[PDB]
Amino acid sequence: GVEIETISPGDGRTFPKKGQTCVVHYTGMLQNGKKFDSSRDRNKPFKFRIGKQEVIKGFEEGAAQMSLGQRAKLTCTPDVAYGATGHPGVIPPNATLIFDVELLNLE
Amino acid sequence: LLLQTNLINYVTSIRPNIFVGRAEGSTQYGKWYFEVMVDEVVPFLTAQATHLRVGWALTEGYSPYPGGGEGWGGNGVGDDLYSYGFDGLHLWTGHVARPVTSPGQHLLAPEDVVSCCLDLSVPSISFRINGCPVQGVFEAFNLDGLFFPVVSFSAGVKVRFLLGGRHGEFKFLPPPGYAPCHEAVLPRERLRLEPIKEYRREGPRGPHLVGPSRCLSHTDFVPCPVDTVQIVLPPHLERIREKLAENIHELWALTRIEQGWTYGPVRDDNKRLHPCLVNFHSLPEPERNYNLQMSGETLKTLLALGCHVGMADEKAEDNLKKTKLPKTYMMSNGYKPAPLDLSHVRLTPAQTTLVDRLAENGHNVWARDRVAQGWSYSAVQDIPARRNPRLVPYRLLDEATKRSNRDSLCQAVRTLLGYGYNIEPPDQEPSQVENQSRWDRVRIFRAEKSYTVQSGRWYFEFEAVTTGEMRVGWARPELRPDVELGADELAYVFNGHRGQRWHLGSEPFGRPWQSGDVVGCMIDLTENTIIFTLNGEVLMSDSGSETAFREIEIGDGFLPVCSLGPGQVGHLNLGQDVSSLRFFAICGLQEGFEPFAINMQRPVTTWFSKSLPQFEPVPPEHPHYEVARMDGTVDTPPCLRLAHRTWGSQNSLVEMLFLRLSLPVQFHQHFRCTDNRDDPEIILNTTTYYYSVRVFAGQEPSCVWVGWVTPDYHQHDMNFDLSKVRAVTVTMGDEQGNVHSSLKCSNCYMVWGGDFVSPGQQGRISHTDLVIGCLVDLATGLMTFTANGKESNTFFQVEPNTKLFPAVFVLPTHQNVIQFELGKQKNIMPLSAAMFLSERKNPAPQCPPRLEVQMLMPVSWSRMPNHFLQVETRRAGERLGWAVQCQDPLTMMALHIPEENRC
Amino acid sequence: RRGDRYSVQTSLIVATLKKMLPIGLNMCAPTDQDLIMLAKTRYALKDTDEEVREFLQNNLHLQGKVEGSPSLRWQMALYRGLPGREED
Repeated sequence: GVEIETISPGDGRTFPKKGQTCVVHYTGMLQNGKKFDSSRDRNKPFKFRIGKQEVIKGFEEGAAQMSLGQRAKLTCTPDVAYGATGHPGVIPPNATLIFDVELLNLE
Repeated sequence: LLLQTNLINYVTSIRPNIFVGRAEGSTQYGKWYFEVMVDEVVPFLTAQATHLRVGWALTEGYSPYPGGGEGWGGNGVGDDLYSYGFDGLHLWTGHVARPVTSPGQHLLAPEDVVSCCLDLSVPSISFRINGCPVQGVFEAFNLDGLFFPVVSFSAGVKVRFLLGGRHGEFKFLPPPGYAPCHEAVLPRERLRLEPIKEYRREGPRGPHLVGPSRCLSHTDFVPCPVDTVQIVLPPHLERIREKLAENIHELWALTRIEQGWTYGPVRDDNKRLHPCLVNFHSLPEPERNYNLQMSGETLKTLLALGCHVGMADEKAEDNLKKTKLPKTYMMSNGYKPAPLDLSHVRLTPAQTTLVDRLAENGHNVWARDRVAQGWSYSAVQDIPARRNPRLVPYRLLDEATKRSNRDSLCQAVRTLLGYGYNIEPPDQEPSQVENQSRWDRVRIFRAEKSYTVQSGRWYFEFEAVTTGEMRVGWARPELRPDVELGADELAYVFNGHRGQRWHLGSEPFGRPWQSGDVVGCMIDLTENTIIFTLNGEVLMSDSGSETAFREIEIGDGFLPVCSLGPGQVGHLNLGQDVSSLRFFAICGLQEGFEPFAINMQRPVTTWFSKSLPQFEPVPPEHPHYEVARMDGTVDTPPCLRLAHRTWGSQNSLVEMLFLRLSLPVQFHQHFRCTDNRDDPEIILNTTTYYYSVRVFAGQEPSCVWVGWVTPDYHQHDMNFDLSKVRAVTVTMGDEQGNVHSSLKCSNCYMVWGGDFVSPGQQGRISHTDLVIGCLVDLATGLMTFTANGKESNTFFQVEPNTKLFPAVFVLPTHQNVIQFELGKQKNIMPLSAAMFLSERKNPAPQCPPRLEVQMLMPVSWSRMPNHFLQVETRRAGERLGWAVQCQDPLTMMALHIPEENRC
Repeated sequence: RRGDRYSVQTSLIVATLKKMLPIGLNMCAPTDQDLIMLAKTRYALKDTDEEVREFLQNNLHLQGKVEGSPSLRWQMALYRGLPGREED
């Protein structure tokens, strides 16, 4: 339920499966181009464990689709995002999300 | 509602001085091809993604000033409609990215090749990545101005310009018919890599404030001579029709006799033994009488220029003789000078200027004829391709060819002068090449208002590197950015281009400088004196007074100000390091004076008058213009009526006026698929909003333009019409033609009111007010218009997420000009709900105090950053092309205004 | 015009001193300006040349301080920046 688009080719042969932590430098943005989130401002890679649904499912599925070391662009609809409820005070309800995902490494 | 902040990198653009364009009778070719190589690109040197775009841009509005700007800062190629770019995955124009398919599409990586093609014969910009075509072609973009290669880049990139020929190899066969951009280089100059128009450059002693740059124009490549047809040939000219031809029948032949190009009886001209000094009777008859009527043609040029002849002294025929010199001796029918001989004769400067423009009108007719036979310019000569290195107008020609043309006709006018016939100069008419853009002439520089001084003896130096137009002195902090220095009371400035001091008029003072001179400005607020010094010498007024000004009130303060005219470079030395000053010890040090910034750790921040129009609200005390806001009546909606205060009075300000509302409207993000009482559910489910403007009686609709503008519309035109509206269409298809996506972009969506009037014989001043309304559909991006309650054929369609400002452009012709009516129509919601989310369910029109009419002043103040990017531009090699290097990162905090979409 | 016949402002004797002033004040160190300013006051008190000289003898220590006046710091750095200025 998401759309991906590669930006810069990386491995193209390895896929992130269960058992290894997924490490990204992502940059989420609003539908109108209003940047709200990133990791390079924090200057630290974001590590999250694939499998227990701790992150949003659109991001999870997009990261599962795209390979290792390959800079990507994602697009999460409100149906796969926070949607009607919305993130409190950050993301308005029923907002389209755009992600400048960079899966830099696994583990 | 609240301003947003972010950390944004610094983006700069580097261009080669290769300018191309098309016009009627153009001397340039319509197809050009150039490439860019990528050596090293750092993806994320900082938090923000590295910027890198390549493509073309336009010389008449693309000024990417460093720092904040339209959109989200870091403006480069594609951020507006004056440039066309390709980042590696999208086509960039009007600050909108549109994805494009490529065989292995990715953002521009190290060791990649981009093939950029421009066609000027028909609007089309094709792009290829590593030779693989990209299915994107720009269409329907204006040809006015000049086009040039340009690269927009943030820090951390190393790119190479490949221009072909001696300036590159392209590593790929260029498409046929596309001449490499290295062949457009002019002979008077040499190819180099320079940034876009700047206000500062590094200097060996210190940074130089760089005045506006003179820019070449497409109109300067069309040769426009004076027509030499409708001239009846006079008797005194047919009387001298012969000698002035006989003297130019072999004048070009005289130089080379008794050399390797020495004539022979068997052959004739153009056979590497050309001269044939005998006579033109031996020479062929058509070119013979052609040479006669070319002598007549030069005399006809003299007539059209304003030259007339009169005979006074002894006839030169008597006191002239032919000299059989030992040189130029020939065996073919005796020896003689190849032209007709002449004795000692001289020429005055009037004749020098006249023969200069006479050669100009010869060159421009020759170039016009060649163009009419299809030829064009190329720095390398190609005869089968019909291109020449000398097909440029005379003003752009090289000095060698200028002299070579002028020599022959100088001999001709000399021979005319020998016979005593006067060469009469015509009348003198002063003309200016460019007049409309009076503001892109001087770039005022002043310090921050925080450093304003109220006392003490302050001194600073401004080095006048050139001898052009520069003004330096002191001024109050409220200096208007679009008013000349000294024209008002808000400046005490000195101009040493003509020995002039400016304060509320003109009065002689001192002497003009020369190149390299340093002007040290003295000031004593305690003693109420202002003095100027030049190269350690105190400037003198036209009396015993040695002070520029006296009896000055302290007021709100004064500030060190300097300005620079076109083509000017000047160093400002506020004296942060006292040793930097050269003449301070000579003058000022022993007088107790101090440098302006003597004890300041950081260099004083300077502000320059930015030459970029920005919509800002009208001052309430505007002498000429006024906006009337009246409360909405039960029968009429609230309106914003514009009234000209001083119309019909003496010395009124009349000029083209640009107006817009202060708030925009945004379309829906996704477009939908595929008596007199409103319908309650239609009025709640409608997505089209209406406003109108009531063009009052006495205002001519032929000079009224009504419509919409996007916030990036930054064009100021005194003679505005719908032809100059910026537009471009991105056209996309699959890998084999089949164009399936054609989206149009424009900064102005506006309809001329002159097409909405009754085409009567007379009575153009309508007694009934013309009420033109504009309607926008957000759910589809559809723009429609109503003339007098009936729809017109004009309509527009745009992409979602676009913001359009209600704009009415008009040249006033009455005391009552226009009136923004915030009305409504049946089952159509007024703009009061479109502007404000809180009023989205309110059908009643309302005019809240935030919404107010803005007008476009071309010049506004701006800040230059305390640091600038460091770019290394050099010629890496003939095959390597020109290499651009920039690695040091610089980031700035940008405050983004949301509703105006600018930071 | 105003003072063609005679005028104080165009007097050459004072004018030559006006031109010659930078060289005269060039010798003196601006740290001694406290002595200079007090000198006019004691001149106005009708004190002759010898007794103001012994006033300077009694007040040799009354020079200024470069550290407390940052305006003097760059002035004195340029003052010893002059090659003709010896510390003795």
